[PDB]
Order: sequence, then C-alpha cells, then structure tokens
Amino acid sequence: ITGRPEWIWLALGTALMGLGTLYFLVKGMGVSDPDAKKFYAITTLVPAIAFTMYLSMLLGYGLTMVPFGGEQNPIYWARYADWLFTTPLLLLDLALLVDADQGTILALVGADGIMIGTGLVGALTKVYSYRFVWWAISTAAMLYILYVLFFGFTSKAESMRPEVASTFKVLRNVTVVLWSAYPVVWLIGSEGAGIVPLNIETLLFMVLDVSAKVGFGLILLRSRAIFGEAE
Amino acid sequence: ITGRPEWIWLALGTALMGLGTLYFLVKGMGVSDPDAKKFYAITTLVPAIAFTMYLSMLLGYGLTMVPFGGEQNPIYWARYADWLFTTPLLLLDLALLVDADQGTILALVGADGIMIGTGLVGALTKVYSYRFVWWAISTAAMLYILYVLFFGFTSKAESMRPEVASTFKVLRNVTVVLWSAYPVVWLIGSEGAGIVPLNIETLLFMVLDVSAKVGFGLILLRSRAIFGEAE
Amino acid sequence: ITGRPEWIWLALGTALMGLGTLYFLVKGMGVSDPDAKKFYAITTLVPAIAFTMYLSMLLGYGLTMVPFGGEQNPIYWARYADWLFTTPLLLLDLALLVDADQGTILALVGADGIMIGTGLVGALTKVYSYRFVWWAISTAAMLYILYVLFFGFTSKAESMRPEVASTFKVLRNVTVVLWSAYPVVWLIGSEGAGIVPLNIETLLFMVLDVSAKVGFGLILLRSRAIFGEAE
Ligand SMILES: CC(C)CCC[C@@H](C)CCC[C@@H](C)CCC[C@@H](C)CCOC[C@@H](CO)OCC[C@H](C)CCC[C@H](C)CCC[C@H](C)CCCC(C)C
Ligand SMILES: CC(C)CCC[C@@H](C)CCC[C@@H](C)CCC[C@@H](C)CCOC[C@@H](CO)OCC[C@H](C)CCC[C@H](C)CCC[C@H](C)CCCC(C)C
Ligand SMILES: CC(C)CCC[C@@H](C)CCC[C@@H](C)CCC[C@@H](C)CCOC[C@@H](CO)OCC[C@H](C)CCC[C@H](C)CCC[C@H](C)CCCC(C)C
Ligand SMILES: *C/C=C(C)/C=C/C=C(C)/C=C/C1=C(C)CCCC1(C)C
Ligand SMILES: *C/C=C(C)/C=C/C=C(C)/C=C/C1=C(C)CCCC1(C)C
Ligand SMILES: *C/C=C(C)/C=C/C=C(C)/C=C/C1=C(C)CCCC1(C)C
Ligand SMILES: CCCCCCCCCCCCCCC
Ligand SMILES: CCCCCCCCCCCCCCC
Ligand SMILES: CCCCCCCCCCCCCCC
Ligand SMILES: CCCCCCCCCCCCCCC
Ligand SMILES: CCCCCCCCCCCCCCC
Ligand SMILES: CCCCCCCCCCCCCCC
Ligand SMILES: CCCCCCCCCCCCCC
Ligand SMILES: CCCCCCCCCCCCCC
Ligand SMILES: CCCCCCCCCCCCC
Ligand SMILES: CCCCCCCCCCCCC
Ligand SMILES: CCCCCCCCCCCCC
Ligand SMILES: CCCCCCCCCCC
Ligand SMILES: CCCCCCCCCCC
Ligand SMILES: CCCCCCCCCCC
Ligand SMILES: CCCCCCCCCC
Ligand SMILES: CCCCCCCCCC
Ligand SMILES: CCCCCCCCCC
Ligand SMILES: CCCCCCCCC
Ligand SMILES: CCCCCCCCC
Ligand SMILES: CCCCCCCCC
Ligand SMILES: CCCCCCCC
Ligand SMILES: CCCCCCCC
Ligand SMILES: CCCCCCCC
Ligand SMILES: CCCCCCCC
Ligand SMILES: CCCCCCCC
Ligand SMILES: CCCCCCCC
Ligand SMILES: CCCCCCCC
Repeated sequence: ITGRPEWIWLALGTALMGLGTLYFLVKGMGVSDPDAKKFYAITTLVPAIAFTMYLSMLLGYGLTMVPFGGEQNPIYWARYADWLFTTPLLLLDLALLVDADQGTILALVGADGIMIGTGLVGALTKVYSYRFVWWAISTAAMLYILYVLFFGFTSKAESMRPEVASTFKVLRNVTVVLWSAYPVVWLIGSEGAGIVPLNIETLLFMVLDVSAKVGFGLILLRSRAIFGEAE
Repeated sequence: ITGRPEWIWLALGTALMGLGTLYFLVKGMGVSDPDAKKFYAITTLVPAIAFTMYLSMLLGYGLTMVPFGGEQNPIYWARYADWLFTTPLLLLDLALLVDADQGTILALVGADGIMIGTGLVGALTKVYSYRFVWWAISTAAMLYILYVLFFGFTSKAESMRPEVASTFKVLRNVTVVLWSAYPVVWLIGSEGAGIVPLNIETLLFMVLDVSAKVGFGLILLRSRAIFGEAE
Repeated sequence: ITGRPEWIWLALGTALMGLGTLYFLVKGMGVSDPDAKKFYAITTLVPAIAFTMYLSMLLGYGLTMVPFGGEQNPIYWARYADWLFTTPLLLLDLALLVDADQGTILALVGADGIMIGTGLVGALTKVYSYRFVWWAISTAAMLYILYVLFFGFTSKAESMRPEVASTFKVLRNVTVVLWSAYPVVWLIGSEGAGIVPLNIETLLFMVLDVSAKVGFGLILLRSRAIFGEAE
C-alpha cells in the first residue's frame, strides 16, 4: 500500500466515504415519509458505492497499467466503475426533486452513461492522440447534461413549492461547478497531458468526490424539500 | 486504421450513426408533449450509443483476437456492447407504443439480454463446436421475442388508436425482418462457419444496423402516434 | 469437461435449471391477469439466467485461475454474473408481493449489488488476507438486506390480504435460511479457507441455487397471492 505516494489520499477518501455512509444511514433511520425515503435511499447508496471503490484503489485492486507515450502508466480504472453508478444516482436526486418527466430522466441517465463510458475508453486507449478524441466526446455529453439542468429543470423548479425550488437551485449550482472540474483534472493529469503528477491528481479527485457526494448529500438531506407537504 | 480492409464500412457506419443522432437531436428540440419526449429520448440514444461503438471499432479498440480453428480470429466485441443497450431500447419504443404491461416489458428485456449475452459468449468461445451451442440458445431467445411481438402486442395494438396501430404494425414488420438477418450473418461470417469474409460481413452488419436504428427512428418520429390525443 | 471432478454437479445444475425454466414457461402460458404476469416474468427469468451460467461453467468458459497461497486456484467467476442479476430479481418478487415503496426497493437492490460486487472482488483478489476483508463487507450488505426483509416488510405484509401475508412469510423464511448459507460455503470453500474441496463446494452451491430459485418459484407461482382480488 504505502509504496504508492498517493496512498494517503486514497485512505482519506475511503474513511470520509465510509463515515458519510454511516451518518446518512443513521440519520435515515427515523424516516417514514415515502417521499423522504426515496431521497435517503438514493443519497446513502452514493457514498457506499464510492467507499468500496476507494477501498479497491487503496488495496491495489482497482489499478492497472496502460502503455502509452512509451511508458507503463498507472491508471485507476475503479474510478469509472464508481462514477458509472453514482453519477446517475446523483442526477436522479435532482430530477425527482423537480418531478421531472420520464423522457427527460432517460435522456440524462443515457447521456451520463455515454459520458462515463467514453471516459473509460479514453483512459484505457493505447494510442496517445486518440485518448483526447474520447475526452472530447465525453465532454460533449457532459455539456448536454449541464444544458438540461439549466434550460429544462430550472424552469420546472420555479413552478414548484418554494423550498424545493430554492434547494434545487443550490444543488444545481454545486453540481455544475464541481462536475465541470473533473474533465479538467483528467486532461492535465496522468490520464491526459501528464502536467500534474498522479499523487496531486489523486488529491484533487478526492476533494471533488467528497464534496460532490457527501457535501451534496448533507445539503439535500437537511432540506425540507424531501418531505411531502403534510399537516 | 486503413490496414484493415473493413475500415471503409466502419467509417461509413460511424458517419451515418453520428448524422442520425444529430438529426434526431435537432428534430426533438421543439417538442413539449411528455409522451413524445419519451420516444425522442429513447430513439435518439440508440444511434448515439451505436456511434460510439462504431468509432471504437474504427480506431481498433473494440477488436480482439480469439484462437479457434488453429487461427487467431479477429472478433469485434464492441458490437455486443452496442447491442446490449440499443436492442432493449428499441423494444421499449415498441412496447410503449402499444402501452404494454410491465410484466411483458420485463420478459422482453430479459430475453433480449440473454440473446445478446449468449451471443457474446459464443463469439469469445475457443472450442469451435461450442460456439454454435451458444448461437442456438441465443436464437431461441430471439424467437421468443419475435413470438411476443406477434402474438401479444399485435392484438394489443388493434384495441388502440388507429394511428398507433398502423405505425406499430409497420415498425413490427421492419423489426422482425431485420433482426432475423443478424443470426444468419453471424453463422456464415467470421464468428461462425467463415464462409463470408470479414470485410463483407462488416458491410452487412452496417446496412442492418443503420436500417434497424436510423431507418426505424425516421419512421417512428415522423408518426403522429407518439403524441397524445390533444385538441 | 469430465476432466474436472465437479463436472457432475455442474451438469445436474444445468439440467435442473433448464427443466425449471421450461415448467414455469409452460405454466405461465395460460395467464392474463396483469399482476400475475409480473410474477411469472420475474420468476421465469431467474432459472433461465442461471441455466446459461451453469452451462458456461460446465463447458469451462466461466472458470479462471487466480494465484494466491502460492497456487493457481480455480475460481468459477460465472457464479457472480448469475447472482448479479438473479438475486435482485428474487428480491423484487418479495417486494412486489408486499407492495413495498420505491425507496425501499432501491435500497434493497443497491445493497444487493454491493453484496455481489464485493464478493466478486474478494474472489479475484490475489492478496490472501484481503479476500476476507471483501467477504466481511459483502456479509454486512447481506445483513442489511435480511434486516429489511424482517423489520420493514413483515410489518407491511400483515396489513395486506391474508393470502399474500402467509405466502410472503413462507418465502421470507426460505430466503433468509438459504441465502445465509452462501457466505458460509464461500468462507470454508476454495474461495476462502480451503477446508472443503471444490467438488463438494460445487455440490453445495448447486443444492442452494436450485432450492433458492426453482423451489422458491414453485411456492410462489402456486399461490393465489400473485393474482389480484377479482370476482
Ligand atoms: C443507456 C446507457 C446506460 C447507455 C450506456 C452508454 C455506453 C454504451 C457508452 C459506451 C460504453 C462502452 C465503452 C463500455 C466499454 C467497457 C469496457 C471498457 C470493458 C473492458 O474492456 C475493454 C478491453 C480492455 O481494455 O477489453 C478487452 C477485450 C475483452 C475480450 C472484452 C470482452 C468483454 C466486453 C467488454 C463485453 C461488453 C460488456 C459491456 C460493455 C458491459 C457494460 C460496461 C459499462 C462500462 C457500460
Ligand atoms: C435481466 C437481463 C438483463 C439478464 C441478462 C442476461 C445475462 C445473464 C445473459 C448472460 C450474460 C453473461 C454471459 C455475460 C458475460 C460477460 C463476459 C463476456 C465479460 C468478459 O469476460 C469473459 C472472459 C473472457 O472471455 O473473462 C475472463 C475472466 C475474467 C476474470 C472475468 C471476471 C469478470 C466477470 C465478467 C464479472 C461479471 C460481470 C457481469 C457479467 C457484467 C455484465 C456484462 C453484460 C455482458 C451482461
Ligand atoms: C446500484 C447498484 C447496482 C450499485 C452496484 C454496486 C457496485 C458498485 C459494487 C462494486 C462493483 C465492482 C467491484 C465491480 C467490479 C467488476 C470487475 C470485477 C470486472 C473485472 O475486472 C477486474 C479486474 C481483473 O480482476 O480487471 C482488470 C483490469 C481491467 C482493465 C478492468 C477495466 C474494465 C472495468 C471493470 C470497467 C468497469 C465496468 C463496471 C464495473 C461494469 C459493472 C460490473 C458489475 C460486476 C457491477
Ligand atoms: C462522485 C463523482 C462524480 C460526481 C464524478 C463526476 C465525473 C465527471 C463529471 C467526469 C467527467 C469526464 C469528462 C467530462 C471527460 C473526461 C473524463 C471524465 C470521465 C473525467
Ligand atoms: C441495432 C442493432 C440491432 C437491432 C441488433 C440486433 C441483433 C440481433 C437480433 C442478434 C442476434 C444474434 C443471434 C440471434 C444469435 C447469433 C448472435 C447474435 C447476437 C448476432
Ligand atoms: C440464486 C442465487 C442466490 C440466491 C445467491 C445468493 C448469494 C449470496 C446471498 C451470496 C453471498 C455472499 C456473501 C454474503 C459474502 C461472501 C460472498 C457471497 C457473494 C457468496
Ligand atoms: C480544476 C482544478 C485544476 C487546477 C490544478 C492546479 C494544480 C496546481 C498544483 C501544482 C502543480 C504541480 C506541478 C509541479 C509538480
Ligand atoms: C451536523 C452536520 C455534520 C455531520 C457530520 C458529517 C460527517 C461526515 C463527513 C463530512 C465531511 C465532508 C463534508 C463536505 C466538505
Ligand atoms: C441475410 C443475408 C445473408 C446473405 C449473404 C450473401 C453474401 C453474398 C456475398 C458473396 C459471398 C462472398 C464469398 C466469396 C468471397
Ligand atoms: C427528411 C427525412 C430525411 C432526413 C435526413 C436523415 C439523414 C440521416 C441519415 C439517414 C440515412 C439512412 C436512412 C435509412 C436507410
Ligand atoms: C452451510 C453448510 C456448510 C456445511 C459444510 C459441511 C461439509 C461437510 C462435508 C465433509 C467435509 C469434507 C472434508 C474432508 C474432505
Ligand atoms: C407439480 C409440481 C412439480 C412440477 C415439476 C417441477 C420440475 C422442476 C424441477 C424441480 C426440482 C427441484 C425442486 C426443488 C427441490
Ligand atoms: C443488461 C442491460 C439492460 C438494460 C438496458 C437499458 C434499457 C432498460 C429498459 C428498461 C425498461 C423498463 C422495464 C420496467
Ligand atoms: C447491477 C445490476 C442490477 C440490475 C438487476 C436487474 C433487476 C433490476 C430490478 C429493478 C427494480 C426496480 C427499481 C425501481
Ligand atoms: C452549455 C450549457 C451551459 C451550462 C454549462 C456550463 C459549461 C461549463 C464549462 C465546463 C468546461 C469543461 C471543459
Ligand atoms: C415463432 C414466432 C413466429 C415469428 C418469428 C419468425 C421467425 C423468423 C425466423 C428467423 C430465422 C433465424 C435463424
Ligand atoms: C440482523 C438482522 C436479523 C436477521 C438476520 C439473520 C442473521 C443470520 C446470520 C447469517 C450468518 C452469515 C455469516
Ligand atoms: C497528441 C495531441 C494530438 C491532438 C489531438 C486533439 C484532439 C482533440 C479533439 C477535440 C475536437
Ligand atoms: C463443428 C460442428 C459441430 C456441430 C454442432 C452443432 C450444434 C448446433 C446445436 C443446435 C441444436
Ligand atoms: C490470513 C488471515 C488474516 C485474517 C484477516 C481477517 C479479516 C476479517 C475482517 C472481519 C472484520
Ligand atoms: C468507519 C471508519 C472507516 C475507516 C477505514 C478505512 C480507512 C483506511 C485506514 C488504513
Ligand atoms: C458529423 C460527421 C461525423 C463524421 C466523423 C466520423 C467519420 C470518420 C471519418 C474518418
Ligand atoms: C431440457 C434438458 C436440458 C439438459 C441439457 C443440459 C444437461 C447437460 C448434459 C451433458
Ligand atoms: C460543496 C461544499 C459542501 C459544503 C457541505 C456543508 C453543508 C452543511 C449543511
Ligand atoms: C427499413 C428501411 C427504412 C427506410 C427509411 C426511410 C423512412 C423515410 C420516412
Ligand atoms: C426450499 C425447499 C423448497 C421445496 C419445493 C417444493 C415446493 C412444492 C410446492
Ligand atoms: C446561491 C447558492 C450558491 C451555491 C454555489 C456554491 C458553489 C460551490
Ligand atoms: C458555471 C461555473 C463553471 C465553473 C468551472 C470551474 C472549472 C474548474
Ligand atoms: C405493411 C408495411 C410493410 C413493411 C415491411 C418492410 C420490410 C422491409
Ligand atoms: C418474417 C419474414 C422473415 C424474413 C427473414 C429474412 C432473413 C434473411
Ligand atoms: C416440462 C413441461 C411441463 C409439462 C406441463 C406441466 C403442466 C402445466
Ligand atoms: C412457516 C414456514 C416455514 C418455512 C421454513 C422452511 C425452511 C427451509
Ligand atoms: C434464521 C435462521 C438462520 C439459519 C442459518 C443457517 C446457516 C447455515
């Protein structure tokens, strides 16, 4: 484990995702509202999945070597197995908050799968220049997601209860800022141009992951928007 | 790329799926009917997924070598990753058109997963004679799907609006004819008996894919069956 | 095939899953109740999936070698591909029986995916002591599932029709007893401590699989709880 300088950030990430999972699990014990139960189930699964994948990276299972640039490059593939399941769950939290229609939910989840799937292909591609073709396709899929979150959901939240509109607006802004950083870290990190070393890259993804999952969840599960209007 | 004679058909397929995706995306911009939005989302995702997998084959990522018959045989595995997601989406288009019940939808999607999954196992199997055992199981799963589309959905469409009944009947006939060709191309192509060479096999799958996805989508999204009855 | 002593139990399992699939398929022909159709579709898919994965193990495709303990250990990875899809389908049978809320269904299916996913990682892990870390995480996920089936569903079934309450109680008890045996067989078998040899381990999993899928299905599909109350 300790033979890799980035191990400290993988261990911290593992701990923070595990602690986040347990807090949400305990906090959700005393909840019977069927609407609130939906948000607790979605939001608790997110850091639980991330916990297992951070642990796999810490123990060395989620790491492979990819030859490109005449070098064997360490690629943590477990990140994409994490994101494949956690990013659509996070979008479902937002879509259920605004009572989005089914067709829009399917478009979001499908574009998200394309985003993560093409990012994985780009991470494992051995022809250096082709890695950035996949990065560009994946980034186009992300821009579609961000467009929908702004010019489809925002207008839908305003016609909703005030507390669900204000909570959505906050979580929307958090998501757009944090998610946009991921393609940048990829491009300048060891998967892309190799400007930033792997140990610093790992620290950046850990800050982003914890903020986008545990920070996101703390804002959502403390809001009254997750409960139905009741007397 | 150009070192493979089949590259021209992979490049054409990539272009036609990309163009198809963009047309459906633009055409769906001016749509607010929640029913129509469902069909546009399903139908636009189909060629978008196929685009990415054709590109992976063009660039050489979606290709592996499988030893059988005393030879290293080029097997494009990316086809099955495509079909795993696009064939159930196409069946969902048909099932939603006739307002099929949930139990029937699950049976269709499950049989479809078995069809594609066993076809993938057959494509990667190293014992030559066993490849055709998997082909037979996969073909049995397809025949179940075709039976349901005829002796379960057809009777359901007649009790529906006339425009949804006539549109379903057309898309049903297109699907049964085109899908039935796939097991035949597999059997006589490089995955099976090896009668037809890979470059011709690739041309045939490209014609079938574009017809079953973009041609299918053009018929559906030009129909009024996708809109609810409104004044 | 016959070069492996466990082949006899893989062949028996294949036959019993295939026969089970055909019986459920025939029995479900004469069913039009939309509620009953749901249970028949879920319950017939379970042994059909298991059939294909037992066949892959029989023919040698679903087997790999994992080095640990200074030895190349035969690991049947196809079991986890089976369980990944069949265990959530079995939980869906139970959840639909008691009309569970959506949030609870998602929590069950998500915990089940974590259970199977971490068990697969543990089966393929090359550092011997780490294999049991994954076993423990997977077992914690199972205990969560069992808790929900007892202290969330049981109370919900009592407020239901008497026949659905008594049928659920029976299937609940069958599930908790049979599922609990799996982590024990893993721990003492070739994936874990290696006390029980592989051929005996394979026999035990076959008895458990057939009971948990075909036996489970025979109890459910003979009950009147799967039909709506009708005159
Ligand atoms: C509606 C939305 C959900 C739609 C989703 C969008 C999606 C279509 C976007 C594209 C996804 C696609 C790129 C997934 C590729 C997975 C692949 C990286 C797995 C590893 O295989 C890659 C190479 C080794 O580098 O295999 C070496 C050769 C091996 C012999 C490969 C044989 C196994 C194949 C991988 C079998 C295909 C399985 C499916 C891809 C499983 C789904 C994986 C997940 C990442 C989507
Ligand atoms: C309700 C419906 C959706 C049900 C679906 C029906 C489905 C059950 C039908 C059978 C599907 C099954 C054959 C999928 C097999 C995937 C497999 C080809 C992936 C590549 O692995 C094959 C060998 C190399 O040749 O791995 C070499 C050895 C490696 C060490 C393998 C270890 C990884 C395992 C593959 C882990 C299992 C992952 C799941 C199979 C992922 C789903 C893939 C998709 C193709 C279903
Ligand atoms: C809501 C719920 C459904 C959530 C589900 C819970 C889930 C997150 C729990 C953890 C699942 C995770 C451990 C799955 C790992 C699959 C992995 C074993 C496949 C084989 O790859 C392992 C190594 C060889 O030993 O690959 C060698 C290196 C290769 C180069 C690997 C590159 C391919 C990657 C495997 C791509 C990721 C694909 C996804 C993991 C596909 C889903 C598989 C299924 C088992 C979940
Ligand atoms: C909890 C994890 C989250 C919210 C991860 C989000 C990840 C992304 C938005 C990743 C995007 C990428 C691109 C847009 C292209 C480059 C490759 C990716 C996958 C890093
Ligand atoms: C857009 C792609 C489509 C509609 C693909 C359809 C593919 C099939 C219907 C494939 C069927 C197969 C068999 C029936 C057995 C032989 C292997 C397959 C997977 C080619
Ligand atoms: C039809 C198959 C069924 C119902 C299989 C159930 C399997 C389990 C409940 C497996 C559980 C495991 C653990 C709890 C940890 C050890 C590894 C597993 C996956 C065997
Ligand atoms: C979206 C965030 C990207 C900003 C990356 C900042 C990295 C600064 C760290 C110093 C770079 C290390 C280079 C010298 C080793
Ligand atoms: C009462 C609110 C705080 C509860 C404690 C939460 C502990 C989980 C770890 C959170 C750290 C990361 C927060 C986002 C920066
Ligand atoms: C379902 C369509 C299958 C028909 C295949 C027709 C192939 C004819 C092309 C000529 C065969 C090439 C053999 C000589 C190289
Ligand atoms: C107005 C209808 C035609 C629009 C142009 C569609 C261009 C997408 C490519 C379609 C070619 C394949 C059609 C099926 C044979
Ligand atoms: C949950 C069931 C686990 C019980 C396992 C009993 C196995 C007894 C078979 C004899 C053990 C073989 C050891 C000598 C070869
Ligand atoms: C009339 C009920 C029996 C029908 C025959 C079922 C045959 C399928 C194989 C069942 C054997 C396994 C039963 C569970 C132990
Ligand atoms: C194995 C991959 C299957 C999933 C394909 C994605 C489409 C799923 C459609 C689900 C239809 C709704 C069923 C109720
Ligand atoms: C990782 C594979 C999980 C999918 C298994 C297929 C069954 C899914 C059941 C979904 C139940 C409906 C939830 C609302
Ligand atoms: C185009 C939709 C408007 C909202 C999206 C904001 C774009 C942020 C740019 C992200 C940069 C990634 C490289
Ligand atoms: C048996 C259901 C009737 C409709 C299915 C038509 C069968 C077409 C044969 C396809 C040939 C594939 C080898
Ligand atoms: C803790 C929830 C109560 C019901 C679960 C029964 C636990 C059975 C123990 C299984 C042993 C697996 C190692
Ligand atoms: C080795 C660098 C080659 C540059 C390729 C950049 C491709 C980016 C595509 C974005 C449209
Ligand atoms: C090398 C050819 C061996 C023939 C096997 C055919 C199997 C087909 C099974 C269809 C029932
Ligand atoms: C080689 C045996 C090492 C023992 C590790 C046991 C780990 C079990 C963790 C359960 C909390
Ligand atoms: C609940 C605390 C979980 C912390 C265990 C993971 C941290 C790795 C320490 C080496
Ligand atoms: C929108 C046009 C997309 C065409 C790019 C793919 C074709 C491959 C050319 C080499
Ligand atoms: C319907 C009977 C299915 C039996 C075939 C599988 C058994 C393997 C025999 C070698
Ligand atoms: C993106 C930063 C999240 C901050 C988490 C703190 C929330 C406390 C209510
Ligand atoms: C299967 C052939 C499809 C033909 C596509 C043309 C549709 C234009 C309306
Ligand atoms: C767990 C044992 C199941 C027994 C199956 C027999 C059911 C006949 C109704
Ligand atoms: C009005 C809410 C502002 C939230 C933005 C937070 C950016 C990290
Ligand atoms: C909408 C604000 C985008 C912020 C992008 C930050 C990328 C590091
Ligand atoms: C009555 C519609 C006929 C459609 C069949 C088209 C076959 C390619
Ligand atoms: C229902 C007509 C089937 C046509 C099969 C064509 C196979 C090449
Ligand atoms: C295995 C075939 C079953 C025969 C019919 C059983 C009575 C519905
Ligand atoms: C009251 C029903 C008892 C069922 C338990 C069966 C254990 C195999
Ligand atoms: C609730 C009874 C548990 C039985 C466990 C059996 C494990 C072999």
